[PDB]
Amino acid sequence: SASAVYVLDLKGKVLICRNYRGDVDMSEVEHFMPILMEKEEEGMLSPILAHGGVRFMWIKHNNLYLVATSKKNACVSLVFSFLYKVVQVFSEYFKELEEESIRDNFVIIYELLDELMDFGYPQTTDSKILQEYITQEAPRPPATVTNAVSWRSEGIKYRKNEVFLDVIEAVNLLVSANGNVLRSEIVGSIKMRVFLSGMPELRLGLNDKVLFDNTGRGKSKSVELEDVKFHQCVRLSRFENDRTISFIPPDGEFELMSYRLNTHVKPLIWIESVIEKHSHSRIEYMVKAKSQFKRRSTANNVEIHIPVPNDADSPKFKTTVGSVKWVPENSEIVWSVKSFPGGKEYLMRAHFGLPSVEAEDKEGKPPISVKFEIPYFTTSGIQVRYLKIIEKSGYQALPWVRYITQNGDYQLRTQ
Amino acid sequence: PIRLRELIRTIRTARTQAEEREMIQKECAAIRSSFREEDNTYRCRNVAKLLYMHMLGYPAHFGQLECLKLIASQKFTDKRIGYLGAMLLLDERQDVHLLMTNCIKNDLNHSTQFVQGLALCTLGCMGSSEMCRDLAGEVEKLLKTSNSYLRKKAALCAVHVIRKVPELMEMFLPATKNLLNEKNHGVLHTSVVLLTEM
Amino acid sequence: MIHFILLFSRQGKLRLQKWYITLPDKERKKITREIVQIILSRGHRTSSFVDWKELKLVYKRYASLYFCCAIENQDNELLTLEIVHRYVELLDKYFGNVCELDIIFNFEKAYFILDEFIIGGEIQETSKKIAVKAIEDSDMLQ
Amino acid sequence: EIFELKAELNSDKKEKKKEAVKKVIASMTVGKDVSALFPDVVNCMQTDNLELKKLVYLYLMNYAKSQPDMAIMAVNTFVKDCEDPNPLIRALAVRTMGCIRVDKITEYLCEPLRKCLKDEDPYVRKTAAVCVAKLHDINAQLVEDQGFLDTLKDLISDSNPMVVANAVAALSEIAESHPSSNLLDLNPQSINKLLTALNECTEWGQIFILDCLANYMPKDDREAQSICERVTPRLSHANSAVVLSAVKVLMKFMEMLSKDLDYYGTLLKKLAPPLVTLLSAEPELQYVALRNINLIVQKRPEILKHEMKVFFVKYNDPIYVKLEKLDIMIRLASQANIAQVLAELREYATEVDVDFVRKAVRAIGRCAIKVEQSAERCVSTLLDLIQTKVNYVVQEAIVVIKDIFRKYPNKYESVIATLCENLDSLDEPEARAAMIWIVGEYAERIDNADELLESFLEGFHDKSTQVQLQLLTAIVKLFLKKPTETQELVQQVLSLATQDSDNPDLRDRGYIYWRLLSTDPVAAKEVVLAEKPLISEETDLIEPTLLDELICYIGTLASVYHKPPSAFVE
Amino acid sequence: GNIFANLFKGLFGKKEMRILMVGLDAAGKTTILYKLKLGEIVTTIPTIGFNVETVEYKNISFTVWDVGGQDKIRPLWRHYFQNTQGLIFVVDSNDRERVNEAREELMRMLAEDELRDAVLLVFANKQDLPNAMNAAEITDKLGLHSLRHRNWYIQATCATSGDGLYEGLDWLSNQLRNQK
Amino acid sequence: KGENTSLLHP
Amino acid sequence: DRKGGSYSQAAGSDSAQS
Ligand SMILES: Nc1nc2c(ncn2[C@@H]2O[C@H](COP(=O)(O)OP(=O)(O)OP(=O)(O)O)[C@@H](O)[C@H]2O)c(=O)[nH]1
Ligand SMILES: [Mg+2]
Repeated sequence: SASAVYVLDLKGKVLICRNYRGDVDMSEVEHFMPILMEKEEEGMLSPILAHGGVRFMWIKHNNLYLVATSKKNACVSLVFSFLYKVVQVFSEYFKELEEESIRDNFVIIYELLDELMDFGYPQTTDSKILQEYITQEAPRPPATVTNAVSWRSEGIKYRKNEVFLDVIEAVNLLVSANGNVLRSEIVGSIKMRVFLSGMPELRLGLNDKVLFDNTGRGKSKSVELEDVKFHQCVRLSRFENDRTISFIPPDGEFELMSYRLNTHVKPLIWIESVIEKHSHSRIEYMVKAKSQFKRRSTANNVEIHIPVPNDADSPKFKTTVGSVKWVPENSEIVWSVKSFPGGKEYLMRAHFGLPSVEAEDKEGKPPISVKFEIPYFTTSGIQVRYLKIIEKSGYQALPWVRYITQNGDYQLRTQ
Repeated sequence: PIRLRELIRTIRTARTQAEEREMIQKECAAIRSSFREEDNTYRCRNVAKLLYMHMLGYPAHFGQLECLKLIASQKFTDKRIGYLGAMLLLDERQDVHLLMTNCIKNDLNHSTQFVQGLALCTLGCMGSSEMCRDLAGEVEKLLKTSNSYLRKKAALCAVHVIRKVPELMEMFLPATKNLLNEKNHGVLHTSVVLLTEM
Repeated sequence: MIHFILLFSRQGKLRLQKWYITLPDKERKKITREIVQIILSRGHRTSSFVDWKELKLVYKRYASLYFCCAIENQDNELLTLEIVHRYVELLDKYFGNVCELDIIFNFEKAYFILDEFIIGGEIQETSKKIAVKAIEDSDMLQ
Repeated sequence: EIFELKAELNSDKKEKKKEAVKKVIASMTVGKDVSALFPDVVNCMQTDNLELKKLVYLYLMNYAKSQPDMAIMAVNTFVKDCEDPNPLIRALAVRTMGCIRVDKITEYLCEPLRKCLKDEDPYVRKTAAVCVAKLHDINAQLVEDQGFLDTLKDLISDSNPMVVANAVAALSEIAESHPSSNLLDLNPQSINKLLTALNECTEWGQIFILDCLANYMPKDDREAQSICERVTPRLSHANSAVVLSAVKVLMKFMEMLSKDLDYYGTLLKKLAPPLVTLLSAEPELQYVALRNINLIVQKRPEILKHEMKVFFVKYNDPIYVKLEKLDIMIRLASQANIAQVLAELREYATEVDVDFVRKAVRAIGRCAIKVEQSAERCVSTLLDLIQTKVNYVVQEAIVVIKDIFRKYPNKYESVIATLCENLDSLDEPEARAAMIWIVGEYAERIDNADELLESFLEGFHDKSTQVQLQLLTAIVKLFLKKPTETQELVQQVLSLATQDSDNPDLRDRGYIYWRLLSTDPVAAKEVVLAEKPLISEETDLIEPTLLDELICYIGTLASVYHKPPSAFVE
Repeated sequence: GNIFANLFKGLFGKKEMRILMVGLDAAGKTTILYKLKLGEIVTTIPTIGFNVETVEYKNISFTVWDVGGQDKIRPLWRHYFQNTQGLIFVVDSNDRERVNEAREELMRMLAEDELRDAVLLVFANKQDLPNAMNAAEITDKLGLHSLRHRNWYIQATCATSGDGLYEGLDWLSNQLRNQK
Repeated sequence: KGENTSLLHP
Repeated sequence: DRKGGSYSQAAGSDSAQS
């Protein structure tokens, strides 16, 4: 229940503001910057600010803080969801999130803000629906918003019905400094870019453990996702009733389902780090990486970031496979590898000097994270059964999907 | 050899605080890499960049030995850069000015007037409890000189020594005797200040 | 004597800094931030005199970049303002139409001029032409 | 500038009028007071172009409060635009009518509001409901006189399910500001109708639909079971706000649910995956999710018994997120995950955040105090932190040791020797007082207690009131226990705190101690050095009345602040 | 790449080399450095800081950084150990009391991993009175034979006379440079 | 801008 | 081709489930 949502800037200048209820004066935004500065200087800065009896919730954007001032005890979750929807709409409409587009599309920005929500209650949130009624370069509102199916616009015609799926896998491993993995969770991502004619209703079917158990086929490799979140077009009633994933696919790229379950398997890459740091004399980087993934799978664009000393200089790298580059801005050496086949063993030997004068304050031990991304690999073993594409007119669809495995929160605790 | 002006222009071109910090870190890494090889040709530009970074709020712990090395050099620009580094990043609590006592003593008898004046100014600005003890005799020797441009510097050094070491004022009682007839305004002002401090 | 003299811009950027008192780096940074906040949070009719930490915090900026001084409570307040005006005039004469851009580029020259003018917080060059001639001679050395 | 803009606006050229409107909008957005040109733009208001009409309406809304007198020349234009055939124009006019903060403007807009109340367009219906809600908020008496409550109530049982959700939200907002007289509560048929339209409502309408159920109180297990079954599919929604609303509704319904029935067990089982999914939301929503979990933790702590790995603070997690994770781990700490908690605290103690380090130390101390099975592990962790050579870490370890000694000092005699020489030169009052109290109460395993207290007696008269009191108590305890080596120390302490101590409470304590010493030294052992009872630790759990109230208020600003809804609003 | 320029530079001499000045205070280190650089016995005050100079011999510019043996300057010897390729030790054969202190300082300096590739260079200082030890007694007292992986050579040099400095310089050049 | 302006305007 | 796994054809449903 934010009184007014405004877009700020890095210098504190409000790029654009639009009051929704009028219960909060527009002058409260000026005091938001000093409050944020005081909180940052004292560590008390929070996204949800509080200017007396009015709370100015702000979200750190790419170039400006999306401050949404509120007066009463409005739904914080609802305000956050509205801000996220507005950010997504802006990203869809404007490819750049900076001050360049804030002052360049104000004429359409004001109309979009007015149409998005009224009296603090959001009304329009579909990017396609908003673009079909508000454009930067007006007819009556589309019937899709008024109709029940607000995620699949009717009347779409395409020469061919091709849908591109993406089996995105996020391998997050939390290995402590003792060598034991604490947080090992893999979050699935079923994103499909449906581009066909009409408004077909997708009939999702995969090798789900729950579905296999219900159908009596709970003996093969079935993916048991601890948390599965359906898309907006996905009907929750069918999923709750018999796990039937029946919903109208969106027009374009959309996230239908997102699996999320813990992983009890060994990490795809086993990295052993050695720190032979002398007392203000030299430093040793005994980094050894072992590929625990299948040999048939190669990790493309693997970048194992090893945090080097903050004041370290004149470093020498003695590695075997993969180029190592030290970035002064990042204050660490990333073990960049173009192609890393499964089972590969890369050994590195860092050697650099240190300044004679010791540091005045400690800098901490940031965890070592890798940027491995091996596609065409299904670590979870979940196999899609079929995709029920049904249209009233009747057409033969040719859906496509690719399985991509990448490294997410694969951070290794430093010694 | 990145010039100080180029570093200033690059810093002014940066907008984000994180971007400015990253640029400063890259510049400091480049400066440390240049210093680690014992570079002496472009030492002035590196010293200027390090001083700008320290004034901007960047760490300069690794850039302490370079200033000491440049102080004991022979180039006038290098000597000035070393003196500026010692005055800015060098303090009593730093503990890196202890080795600078020998350099100050060597430069105390330097024939050049700019070098001696710069050394006296640095000693006055960064006066230490132990530095004045080993430099009290040198300050009193220059207090009896007839150099108008150096009389003020000697008086300032004596005043700084007295303020840091009140027990050393006994050696300045006969040095300032019969010094009220100085024609130069600066020398007379320095003598009056020394008398008031005593 | 002047404990610390720093030239700071209106936006908060510091163009000069010269402290004659040995303080910790974190403590010095905190003191500078507090001084900037006090100056940045002060009006134009405050007399340009602030008694902060028992120090005569005299702030008087003739342009967007302001200057601050910290002297003990043992001398008159007008002397600090006169010294600041004399130093500004000497810097303008040495440079010529001194601007904010030239100050950042001429930080080393400004520091050298300040060192040749005042050392240890006390006035070292009472005259205006002798100091300029000495600075020019030192610069011509190389 | 201003004159040129006025001349351009007072012209008959459409391109010039559009350019003038764009310039005025840019000036207003840049921070230019364009309210003085509002009367000039009043004449150039009725325009066929939709882009110019929107800009004129925005200028009037932003220049309505500034120039209420000049806003009287727009009622006719609003009335004319309220009958525009284009639904977008009608919706814009309805939004502008409710957005104008004019007391005399809404009075003449009652007829347009009544006309647009029965709009066939779902967008028109939503706009009319929003305008009615805005009018009721601005003037509740005007809304009641216009009789918009009946129209708002009937909008729920109609088509346009997004329009129905908008009307339901408007009715709830009107009742939210209402004094509760003549509430819009509905019977179970209304709840069933809302649930049927819940699956067809949009993401924004889902929150509005779920908000109505938060106020309704189920009275039957079958009704509660049906509500839980209907809300179960809401947990599989990508919307974080919708998921939070469904979780809050389920928690509210669980108050009347029967634990014997399997519905509660199924709801608890299906809630854990939802909590895990919510814990991995965006950093802005991470704090809200942590606050919601903490609020619901005190209600059903067994729901997240096995949810401990996700409570770990990530390396890139924010300071607020790390603090929320630490608080969740402290509230969810158990003997099963005691080793994991200890490892996380040790790992969390190596960070560079002083506040984070202090929070981790406090959480470790709370875990050690709450669970006595990890008392040895907590003592070892505190000793390791002290040996780590950290001033803040050393102070935190000293405070933890002092707290444990007062709580579990039966087996705390093995750390007195280690803590006797532990860089006691720290002058922190919290650590100094804790060390003094530990030495005084545990002055049995240390043979140099008098020697250690001698160093702290140099500035006893000017150390602190609490520090001076602690030192006096320690000296009195040492004299009562071993007065042979502290006979002169007790007299010196009494003289310093009785003659050189000007504190009223400290002086009274010193006088009382001197009187007790001079009256009966034997009785001082049973009076001063007595066996204190068990220390009643302050319970961190909220009151049951506040917990029940906080269950209904889920997702609001009060949940994040952990304050009652009436204690945070102005 | 091409190394024609490097070969041309090396044909006429390009190698410079480095050296360090360490030892007990008043052990002739400053006098030895002055003799190596200038060639005269120049009287100097105690080395409160350090002396930096360069010596050119045999087409090699071996810079020598004299460091005093004072307590306030002994811990400062680690600052000059950075970017240092050589080290010269000045012993006090006439200072029996300071011999143990010099030996302890040399052992502490040699117990650093940073100073590992530098060969031992001990100069038999105080070679002007009969109380000065020989080239074997000083080495035996200092335990130069127990320094594993260290190339130490015993050379006797008198500050007043200047004899033996050439032999020590030749030994240092042979230890550092292994060319024709 | 305001930075190129003379400090004293002389 | 494309990095991250080549696109593969998908069926309409589980033909073995009737
Ligand atoms: N007369 C005489 N003195 C010698 C001889 N060899 C070494 N010395 C001593 O070496 C000292 C040389 O002092 P410096 O020139 O200052 O150099 P240093 O040896 O590093 O002494 P410090 O500067 O105090 O560290 C003299 O004080 C002498 O006492 C010698 O052969 N004859
Ligand atoms: Mg010497």
